[PDB]
Amino acid sequence: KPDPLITKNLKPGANYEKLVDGFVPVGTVVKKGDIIIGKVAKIYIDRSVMYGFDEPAVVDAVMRPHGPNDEIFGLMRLRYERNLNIGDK
Amino acid sequence: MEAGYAEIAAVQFNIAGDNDHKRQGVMEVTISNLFEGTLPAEGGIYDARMGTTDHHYKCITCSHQRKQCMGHPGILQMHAPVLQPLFIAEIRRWLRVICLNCGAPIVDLKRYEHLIRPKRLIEAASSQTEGKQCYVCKAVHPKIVKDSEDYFTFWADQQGKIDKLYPQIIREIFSRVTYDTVVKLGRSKNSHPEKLVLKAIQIPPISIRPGIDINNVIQYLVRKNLLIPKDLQIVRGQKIPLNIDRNLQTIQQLYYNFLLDSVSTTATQGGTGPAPSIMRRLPRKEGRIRKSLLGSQVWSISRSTICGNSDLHLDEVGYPISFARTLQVAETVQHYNINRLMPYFLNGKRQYPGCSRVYKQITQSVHDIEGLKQDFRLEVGDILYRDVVTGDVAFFNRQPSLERSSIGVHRIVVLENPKISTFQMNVSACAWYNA
Amino acid sequence: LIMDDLVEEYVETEEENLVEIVESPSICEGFVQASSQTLVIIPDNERITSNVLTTFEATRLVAVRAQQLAINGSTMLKKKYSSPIDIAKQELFNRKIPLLVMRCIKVTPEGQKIVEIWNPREMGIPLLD
Amino acid sequence: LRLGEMEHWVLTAQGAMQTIIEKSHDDSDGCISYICRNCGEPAIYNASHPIYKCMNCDVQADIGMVDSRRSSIVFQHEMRAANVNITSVLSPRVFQPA
Amino acid sequence: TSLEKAGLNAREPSNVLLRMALSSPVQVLTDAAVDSAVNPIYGIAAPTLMGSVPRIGTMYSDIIMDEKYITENYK
Amino acid sequence: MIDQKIFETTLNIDDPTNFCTNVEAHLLKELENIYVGKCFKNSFILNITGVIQRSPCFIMRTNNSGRGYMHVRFSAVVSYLNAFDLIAAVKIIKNDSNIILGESLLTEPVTIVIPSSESQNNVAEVGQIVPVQLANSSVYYIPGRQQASATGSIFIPKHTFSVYHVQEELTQEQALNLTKLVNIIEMLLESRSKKDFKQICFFEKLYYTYSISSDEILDLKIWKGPKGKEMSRLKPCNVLSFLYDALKNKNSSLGFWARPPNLLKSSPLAYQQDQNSFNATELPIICSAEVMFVTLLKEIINYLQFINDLCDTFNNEQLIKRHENIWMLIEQRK
Amino acid sequence: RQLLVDPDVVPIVSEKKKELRVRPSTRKEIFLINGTHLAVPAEAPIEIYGLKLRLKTFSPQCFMRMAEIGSFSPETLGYVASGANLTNFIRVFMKCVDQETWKKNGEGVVVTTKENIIQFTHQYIELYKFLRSGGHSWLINRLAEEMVHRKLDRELLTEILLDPMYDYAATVARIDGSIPMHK
Ligand SMILES: [Zn+2]
Ligand SMILES: [Zn+2]
Ligand SMILES: [Zn+2]
Repeated sequence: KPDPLITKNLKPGANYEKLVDGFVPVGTVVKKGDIIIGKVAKIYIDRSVMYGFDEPAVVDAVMRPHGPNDEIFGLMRLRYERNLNIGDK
Repeated sequence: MEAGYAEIAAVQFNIAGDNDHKRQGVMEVTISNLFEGTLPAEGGIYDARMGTTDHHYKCITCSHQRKQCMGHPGILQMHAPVLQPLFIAEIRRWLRVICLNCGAPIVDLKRYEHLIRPKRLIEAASSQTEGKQCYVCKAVHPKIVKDSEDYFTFWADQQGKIDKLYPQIIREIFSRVTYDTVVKLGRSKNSHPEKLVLKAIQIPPISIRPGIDINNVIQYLVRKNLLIPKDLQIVRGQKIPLNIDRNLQTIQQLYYNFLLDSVSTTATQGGTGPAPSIMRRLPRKEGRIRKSLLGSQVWSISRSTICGNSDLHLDEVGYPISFARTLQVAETVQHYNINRLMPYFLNGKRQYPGCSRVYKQITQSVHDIEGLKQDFRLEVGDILYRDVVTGDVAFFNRQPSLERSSIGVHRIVVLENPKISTFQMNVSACAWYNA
Repeated sequence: LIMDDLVEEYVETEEENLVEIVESPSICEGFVQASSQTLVIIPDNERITSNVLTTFEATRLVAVRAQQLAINGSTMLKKKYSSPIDIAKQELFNRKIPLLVMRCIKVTPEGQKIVEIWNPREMGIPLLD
Repeated sequence: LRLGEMEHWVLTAQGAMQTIIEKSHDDSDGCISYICRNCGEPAIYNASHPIYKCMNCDVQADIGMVDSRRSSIVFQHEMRAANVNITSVLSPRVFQPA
Repeated sequence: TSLEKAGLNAREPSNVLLRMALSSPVQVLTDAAVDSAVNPIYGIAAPTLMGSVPRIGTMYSDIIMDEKYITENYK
Repeated sequence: MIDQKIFETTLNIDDPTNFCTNVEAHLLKELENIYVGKCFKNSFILNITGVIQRSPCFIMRTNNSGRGYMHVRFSAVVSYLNAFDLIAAVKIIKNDSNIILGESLLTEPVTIVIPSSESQNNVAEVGQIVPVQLANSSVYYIPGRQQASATGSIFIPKHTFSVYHVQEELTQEQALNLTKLVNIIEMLLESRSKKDFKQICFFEKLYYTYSISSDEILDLKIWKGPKGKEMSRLKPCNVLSFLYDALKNKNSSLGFWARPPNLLKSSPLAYQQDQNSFNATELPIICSAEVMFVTLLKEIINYLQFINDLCDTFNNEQLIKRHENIWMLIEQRK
Repeated sequence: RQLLVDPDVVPIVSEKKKELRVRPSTRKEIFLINGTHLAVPAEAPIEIYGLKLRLKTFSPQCFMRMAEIGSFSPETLGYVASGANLTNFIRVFMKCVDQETWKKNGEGVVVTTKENIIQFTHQYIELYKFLRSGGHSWLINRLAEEMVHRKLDRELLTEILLDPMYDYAATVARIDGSIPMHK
C-alpha cells in the first residue's frame, strides 16, 4: 500500500483502500476508480495500477509467481458476471 | 501587448540555409550531455530553450507550461559543412552546369531561355557537360558522378583522375555562382545553390522529439561532430586523412539518416543504403499528414453497438444514461438560464440530470462539483458542464462515412434503464448510414 | 536475436511535371508582409448576390449571435427565453439581429477588397425548420 | 476515438465547420499559434510573462494570433527540420475608407 | 486531366499542401522548396494541413457587427 | 525627438456587442491601454492620437469564441532617440553593475548603459543625476518594453567639429521642411527665454568647449537676439536668418559650413565660408544644403533641449552641489 | 573591408595587378575589368582597383509598402527613399565623386583611382553616419508619415504453491483428511 505520507505520485481521485499486502483481497468488487495490485518505486514514487474499466468486476485470484527471471509479479484475475445483455450478438 | 487575430492567407516554401538557421535558432548545441540532475543540460540537445516536454519546467524562451509552448529551433554548428539530404539531386544538377573553377555556367544560358523556368536547370543538367572548356577562365569542366555506395558523396573525375567533392569544396564552388546564373536557369533567387551546403544544421524543437528515439540520432550526431577538428580546410584533391574521411562520412551519413532514413523518393541520386527519420513521419496512412492533420482523435465522443427501436422517431437516437452522464454539454450561466441550470447544478453527480464541472470566470479555473458547497449559486459568466438530456442534439456517424448522410444530427432520447448500453435508432433511419 | 517488426521501406515513383541584370536587394524582393487592403463596399443598388440568406449564412448568424449572447446578455426579444440558441434564432426570425453579412467577391491586386454588405433584417430567411 | 479523413470529408460536404472547429480544435490538439506577420515565421508571445518577440526581425515584430493545431505546428517543425523553410503570409488587414 | 496525382499537378500546381496530402509528401515538398512555391490557402486540404479550418459554407461569408444598429437599439 | 507616427494593429474584442455601443471611444481606450508606455515598432509611443482608419468589427472565424478583432490604423505621439542625441538628466541606479547602468528621468523613458572603461564615469554614485551623450550605436526599441535601451557616454563638450561643403541648392519643398525645423527651434528658444537666465548661463559656460570664455561678458539670452560671446575667429552668420531669407529665395548656400567648438552650441550661429578657412581635422563632406541645414538645425535642437532640461531639473543650487563630483570633473576636462 | 558589406557596393577585379588586395568579410559579387562575371570563394584574396555603387531605381510603391509597415529603421527607410526619386541623399553624396570612365552594366557611380577610392569611402562613411543621424531620421519620418497620410486622404513458497503437483498433493491429503479442508 503506498503510504499517504510519502506519496509524491498518488493517482488523482483513486481509492487506494481495499488493498491488503499490496493486492485487493479475493472476492472484493473493484470499481473504476479503485486501485489494484498496488506498487511503489524508489525504495517513494507511486507505480500502482488503477482498475479503469467501466464495468465493475470481482477478484478471485491472488498469487505472486516467480517469473522466468525468478522475479515476483502480480497476476490477479478479475471475474465478470455476464448475463445476456441488450446488444449482445 | 496585444496579438491581434490573424489568418494564414498563403504559405511560401523555401530552402533553409545557414543564415536562416542562425537567425531563427534560439540557442546553439555545444555539449553532448543530456541532463544535469532532473533538468536538461544547458547547451544540450534537450535544453529547455528549445521548448519543454515536461510539466516540471517551462520553456524559458517563451515561459509556457508545455501545452501552450510549441517548441523553438536550435543550432548545431557543424565543424565541417554538410549537404542538405533533401536536395542532393539539386546539388548534382547544379554541379554539372557551373564551372568548378570560375563559377560561370558552362552551358549556354542563351539557348535555355525559350523553355519554362522550372525545367531550365533540369534540361541544363540533361546535356553532356563533360570535358567542356570554360570560355571565361579556360578551365576544363570535370565529370560529375554519384558515389554508388551512398546517397550523398560526390566524385569528380578529371579524365580518369578522381577527387572527392567534399561538402566544403562544393560550398566554395556554389558560392562562386552569381545570381544571374540562378535566375537565367529559372531557379528562384531564394533557391541559390549556396544554400544547399549547411555549416549549422537545425536541431529540431523538443516538441517533435518528446519522450526521454530520434534523439539518439541527434545525440550521435552531436558526439561525432565534436571529434571533427574545427580547423578543417579541404581544397580539392587535398587527400585528407582517411580517419577524418571516415569521420566526415559518418557526419554526413548520420544527418542523412536523421532526415531521409527509410525514405526512397524518385529523385534520390544514389543506390546503396532504428528511429524513423524526420521525413518518414509524413507519408502513408499512419503518417503525420493523413493521420494527424487530415484526421484527429477527439474527446467527448462515445461508441457503441446500434440496435432497433421502433418507438423512436427517425430523427431520434436512444442514448444510454451511462453515456449521457459521461458526455457533457457546456452551458454558460446568464440571467436568462440561471433558473434552468439550477436543477442541474444542485443534482451534481448524485442524480440525473446533473453536472460535474463548473468553470469560474472569476478564477479562470474548472471546479469539480464536490467542492462547491460554499458556492450555493453560479454567477453570470460561469460555464456549467451538465449531463446530456432528452432533446439534445447529437451527431450520429457510422464508419465508413461514404455518403453525405453518413453523419447526421439526432435528437437525444436518454434511456434511463441501466441495463441498456446500445445506441437505439429507428429502423427507417438506417438508410442514411447504410447500417 | 530475432528482432522482427521492421520499419519497412517507402518508395515514391512519379514525376511532378509542373508546367536586365539582377542582384540581391532586401526591399525589392522579400516583403512577406502583405499590403494592407482597402474595403470597397458595393453600393446597395449594385449588389448582384442573393437577397435571401443561405442556410449556411443564416446558421452562421444564429451561431455567432448565440455565442455572443452566451458571453453578453443583451437582446431585443420581448418574449424572454432560457437558451441563447432560442434567443438568437428568434432574433433572426423577428429581424432584429445586430449582425451584418459581408460577402466578399474580389481580391484586387491593388490591395482592394470588394464586398457586399447585406442586412439580415432586410433579407429573406431560409427554412431552418 | 477518431474522426478520420472520411468524417472530415462528410462534415465538409455538409458545409459544417464549427463542428469541425469544435471536434478538431477544442476537443483535440487545438493550440494557438503566433506569426510575426512581418517575416512570416513563428514568433514568441506571452501575456503573463511580458515577452513579445520574434527571432527573425525582433525590433520590427508584429506578432499576430493564428488559430492552429499542435499537429500542424509539429508538422511544420518537421518540415523546417528538413531544411525547407515555411513562411506564413497571413491575411492582410482591411480598412474601410475614411 | 485525370484524377490521379498527375491530374492534380496540372489543375492545381501551386497548391503544394493539397498535393502533399494526396500522395508522395516528401517528393512534392522537395520540389516546393527548390521552386520557391507560394501556396495560397484555399480549398479544404490546404487550410486543414495548416491547422486552420476551410472557408466553406458556414464560414464562407464574413459576419461583422452592426455598429449603427447596436448604437440605436442596445445603448 | 518626440514626433507623430502612424501605426497599424489588429485588436481583439472580447465583447463585440458591448464594444460597438461606442466604437470610437472604446477603440481609443483599448489602443491607449495596449500601446501607451511601451515601445512598439521602432518607436516609443507616448500618447495615442485619434484613429485614422478602422475595419468593421469582424467575427473571429477560426474559433467558436464569438469574439471579434477589427483592424485599426492610428497615429500616436512617439519619442525616438537617435545617435549623438543629447539627454540632460540620467539617474544612476546601481553601482554593483560595474558596467554602470542608468535610467533617464525625462519625458522620453530610456535606460542608458554608460561603459565603465572610460574613466569619466565610475565617479557618479547611485542617486545622482548626470547627463549622457548617446554614442553611434543606435537606440534599441525592443517591442513591448517600458523604455528604450541605449548606450552612451557622459557628456564632455567634445572639442571636435565637422566642416560641410555644399554643392546643391535648396528647393522650396526643402525650404518648407527646414522652416518647420526652425519653427521647432523658435519654440525651444521661447522656452529657453522662459527660464531663470542665470542657470542657462551657468550650464552653457560649463559645457562651452574652448576655455572659460573669461567672465559674464556678452549676455547670451539668444532669443531673437543674435548676441554671443568669445568671438574667436571669422564673421559668423545666423542660420535662422539664412533660412528665412532663403525662404524668400535670395541667398545661395554653395559654400563651406561648420560649427567649430569656438561657437556657442545652443546658439543658432554658424560660419558660411567660401574656401574652407576652418582648422578642420576632417575632410570636407560634399553634399546638398538640405543635409547641411538638417544637421545643423537638429544639432541646435538637441543642444538647446539639453540646456533647457538641465536648467529645469536643477531648479535649486542644492541639487547641483549634491552632484558636485561631475561639475569639477567636466571643468577638469575642458 | 567594411565598405563591402552593403550589397550595392561592388568591386572590380584587377586580374593580375597587385595594387590593392581586398579580402571580403562575406561573399561579394565582383566584376572583371572586361565587364564579365566570374567570382571566387568567399573571403578569398583578390586585388581590387574599382568600387562601383549601383544606384538602384526603386518604385515609390515599395517605400509606400515599408512606410505602411511602419517599423523600418531610418537608415533603411532613407536608403529606399533615395533608391526612388523621393530623396536623393545617396545620389547627392555619390554623384559628387563622378569618374564614370568604366560604364558597363547598371546605372551608378564608379571609381578607378586611389584618391577617388579614398573619397568614395569617406563619402560612404559620412552618408551612412548621416542616415543613422537624428536629422535624417526626422526628415524621413516626416516624408513617410506625410505621404502615407496624403495617400490615405486622397485614395520459495511462491515457487511451490503455484506448482500444480502441490495442489494435487494437497487435494489428496484433504480427501484422506491428513490436512484441514480449508487453508
Ligand atoms: Zn516555448
Ligand atoms: Zn570557368
Ligand atoms: Zn519577425
